[PDB]
Amino acid sequence: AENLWVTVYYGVPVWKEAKTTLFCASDARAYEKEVHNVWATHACVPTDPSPQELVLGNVTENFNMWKNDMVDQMHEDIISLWDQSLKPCVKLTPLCVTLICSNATVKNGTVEEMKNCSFNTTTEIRDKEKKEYALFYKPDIVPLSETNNTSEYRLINCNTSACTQACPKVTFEPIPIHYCAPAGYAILKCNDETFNGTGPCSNVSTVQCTHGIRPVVSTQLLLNGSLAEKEIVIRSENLTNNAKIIIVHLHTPVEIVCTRPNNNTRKSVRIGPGQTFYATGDIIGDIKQAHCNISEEKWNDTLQKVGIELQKHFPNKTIKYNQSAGGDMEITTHSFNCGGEFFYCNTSNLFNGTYNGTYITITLQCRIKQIINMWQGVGRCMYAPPIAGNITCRSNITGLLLTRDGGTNSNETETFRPAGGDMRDNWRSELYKYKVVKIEPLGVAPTRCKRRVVGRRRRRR
Amino acid sequence: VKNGTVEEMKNCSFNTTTEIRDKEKKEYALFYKPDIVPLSETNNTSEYRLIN
Amino acid sequence: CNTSACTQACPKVTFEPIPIHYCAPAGYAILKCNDETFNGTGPCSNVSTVQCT
Amino acid sequence: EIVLTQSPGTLSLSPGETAIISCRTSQYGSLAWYQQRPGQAPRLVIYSGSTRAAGIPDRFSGSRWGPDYNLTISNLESGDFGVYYCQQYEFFGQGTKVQVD
Amino acid sequence: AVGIGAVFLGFLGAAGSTMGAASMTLTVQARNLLSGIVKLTVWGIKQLQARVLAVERYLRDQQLLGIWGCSGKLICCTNVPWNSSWSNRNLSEIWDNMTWLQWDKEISNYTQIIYGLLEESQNQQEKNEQDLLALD
Amino acid sequence: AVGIGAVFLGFLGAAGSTMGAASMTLTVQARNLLSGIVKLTVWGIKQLQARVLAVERYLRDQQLLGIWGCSGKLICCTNVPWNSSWSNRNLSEIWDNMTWLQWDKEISNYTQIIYGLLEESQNQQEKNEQDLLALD
Amino acid sequence: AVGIGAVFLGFLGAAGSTMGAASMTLTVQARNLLSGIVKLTVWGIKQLQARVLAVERYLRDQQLLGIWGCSGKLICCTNVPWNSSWSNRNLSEIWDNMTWLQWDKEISNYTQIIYGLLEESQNQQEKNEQDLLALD
Repeated sequence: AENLWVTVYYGVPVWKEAKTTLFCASDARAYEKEVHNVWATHACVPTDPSPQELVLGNVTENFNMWKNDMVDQMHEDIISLWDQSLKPCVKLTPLCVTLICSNATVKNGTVEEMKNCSFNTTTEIRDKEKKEYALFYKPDIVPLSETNNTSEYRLINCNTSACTQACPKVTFEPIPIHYCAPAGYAILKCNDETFNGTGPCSNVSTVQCTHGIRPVVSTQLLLNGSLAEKEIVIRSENLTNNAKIIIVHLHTPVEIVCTRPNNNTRKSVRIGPGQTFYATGDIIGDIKQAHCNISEEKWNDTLQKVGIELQKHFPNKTIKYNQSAGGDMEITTHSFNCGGEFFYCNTSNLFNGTYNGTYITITLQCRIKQIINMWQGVGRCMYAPPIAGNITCRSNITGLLLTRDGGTNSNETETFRPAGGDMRDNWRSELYKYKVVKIEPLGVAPTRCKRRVVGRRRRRR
Repeated sequence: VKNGTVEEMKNCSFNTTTEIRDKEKKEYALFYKPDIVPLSETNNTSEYRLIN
Repeated sequence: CNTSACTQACPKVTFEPIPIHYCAPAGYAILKCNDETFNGTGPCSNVSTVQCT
Repeated sequence: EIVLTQSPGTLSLSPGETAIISCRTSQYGSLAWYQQRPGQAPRLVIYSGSTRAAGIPDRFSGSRWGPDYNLTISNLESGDFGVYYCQQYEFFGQGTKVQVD
Repeated sequence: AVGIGAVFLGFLGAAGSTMGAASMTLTVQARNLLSGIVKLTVWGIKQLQARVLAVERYLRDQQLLGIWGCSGKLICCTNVPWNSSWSNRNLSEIWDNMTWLQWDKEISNYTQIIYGLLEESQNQQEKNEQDLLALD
Repeated sequence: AVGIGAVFLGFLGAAGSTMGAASMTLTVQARNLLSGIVKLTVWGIKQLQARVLAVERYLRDQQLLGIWGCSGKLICCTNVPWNSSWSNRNLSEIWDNMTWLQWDKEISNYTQIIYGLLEESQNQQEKNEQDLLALD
Repeated sequence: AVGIGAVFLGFLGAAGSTMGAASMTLTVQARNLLSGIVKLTVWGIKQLQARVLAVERYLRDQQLLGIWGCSGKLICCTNVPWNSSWSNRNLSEIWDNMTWLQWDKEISNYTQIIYGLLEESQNQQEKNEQDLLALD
């Protein structure tokens, strides 16, 4: 015990948990095009070359990925950005006209899917109309009931909600985005890659901004993600819970090549006074339907490694992977966006086979859709214009999304299904390393010092 | 109306647009207010109009 | 209708060349040159400051 | 290996006195109890071991011993008798019934 | 660090250091708390509803330092003896073991009470600096 | 001017005067920098995205004066000797010839260097401010 | 109120009290003036067009206190004689009868002159602060 007097110091580093509205910063010269990009703001101009870093000395702090509010913030961010960039674009409502359709004859053959549809449209003067035609490359157009004619089809936007096409003047991209906290807050980053979702981390390092996040969306599979450096990681709210989800990051990427061999031709249609409508006019090449290629020699080993990783948590239970569960078309199929189109794939062989872990070219047939509800699956409905020429995508798969089955199965067996989820869950696999904390310069701490005495100037005391 | 005639209102039926803009169908609604202006320029005493 | 839909000017509002003075915000000064021989570029040696243009 | 078990099978007790029900477990996880009279929609009683559902008196509660669970009730009037069911994560126990003397 | 030197991301290492080092080079937080890094859409309103909150918090802290008799001073003593119940009454030999972040819990509850004593530590000076007796 | 008198546009004439007159009546800039003069359309958002920038700059300047010990002082000597390479080492003989606007070039490069020594000259007071046997 | 600690809705009763009681517990106004209590529609823009005005007013008052020599001082004497025409020249006998709200009218006209006088009473310190042989 000693005689002490209260003392103020502050300007101290001390933090606590908090919530904020963060600032965004895009990488490199992407900010120049960011004015006319969506999934990029208007515009996250980078004021500094992020991310600067320091390793904190002997600091250990709690983390949590599921309660993490940054994903909850960025969901609202991306949805608002999407709707507001789509808002001023040309509406497509007056196309909803009785479509007469037939087999889409093509050069030296007949195409497999689409229908050649011709319909009445409004010319420049509203009192007259003409017989235009377009090739909607989906069979998904609904045939109108209440008629014995087997050909009077309807566009399915008008069944439930009007739609708006995406302006080609603005192009969506997976531009990397860095988050930087505003003044007064710091973003703590964990660096221990063994971190399995929740618990302490004892190599905490502060950063001015987050590393490269990109908002790319894909169900049943992650594309262009970030890999756990050492081993294949498994994360879940609680594995023993039959519900919830299991997120997996791979140790090595496996190249996915996807392409659209049909040589589409872009066509214009004059729906209204200044409103221009884009549609696939004619096919000027051979037909093979869209497809994807994945090398078996990598994927078969990747599944076995993830299998033994699963069996670590599930002792002596053999693992079966199996076909997608069911339900909607956006999660029974592998969805991924590329180059202006939207691809849907059946997962022909990305599910099958049993692999115990202890060791006791694949082709995917893919359909394409123009009209999409957003992957949140309630509100806005678009029209995505066709892209001229064949399309080619090259991307690195990095993580899988799984959900568990059961159970009254014989206790040595277990089954896993590839099933997607929210838009949030895809980004949460990349945003698991961060917190947000407010720096609080605290109040009073004891000191050897004594009273000031008439505000005296003095030396050491 | 059921076992009688109501006092305040007039039954009205009109043409409306279906989902496809190129066709139309008949519908009926009961505007519970007398205040629908009878359109002039006609001896037909039934061609009313919404006053908006 | 050949190229783009249009809108008419509401008579509630009117075209007017009302004079407008530009005023600097806080912390800035709008310098002004008074030498009328100034032919577009170069020094000016009668510089005057103003709240607004 | 996830199997539940409840005991005893049935009860015949006079109203206004206690009863004791056991629900075993063989896995780490939460627990909850359900009440069911004949026919009507069953109801929640307690969950997460000892936390209590809204709109029930303090007659019904139990303790989380660890590998086993014990439920007890106190001052059960005739109108509160029914059938009890144990729960985990998907597994519903064998269930037991209480009846009025 | 010693002297000042350092950066925000050159001084924040004190957050786990013994409090002796943190009592030196305590400056860069003040330099950091003000501005830092920072058609209408989500980019726009965030620069206003966030920046103004930071400025508001900074003015709050500066005002609270102003009232107590510690304006413009990084370090400031006051006239309040430390009551034993709030913490260790011999921290001069113990803060060399404790960092600020872990220290904060030990006085989190009693923080609100102590401002009520710094206020009288100020207003006694307020009473003293006025009246009649001290002719000059 | 002498004393203050003057206005913003009654003292700004010192910008070309000898440094002697500019040294006096140095205040009206400190009064001007705060706010000065200041259906939604172009008139609206500009009173926020520009106003808050001015307030931010003023708080930054006040913070920088606050650290070095020159809080609330228009003029402030400090403990840093003036090195030879930065400027004329006899400017008491020379500032009578130079206005500030021309002076700024002659030390534009070395300001960031001088702040480094000025911070040390400030924060050496921290060691003296506490923790030994100054009995009173 | 009386004492030190005070509350805004504990001290504002002094508005009709004798000036002596208002000469104590004078703090909470400065503690309140900063922030107080505080799809896009009428709720949104008001928190920015109102909060920033309050911050500007506070900074204006703080700067006006800073110039005169009264930075960070609730009470501050100043070196200016009080001229007879502005008020009673024996208000030490009289302010015990008057509240501030009624007092303000009695000197509403002459405030602007007194600010100009305090400006000179300040910058007479500038000549003292520099440039002669005070050997210290």
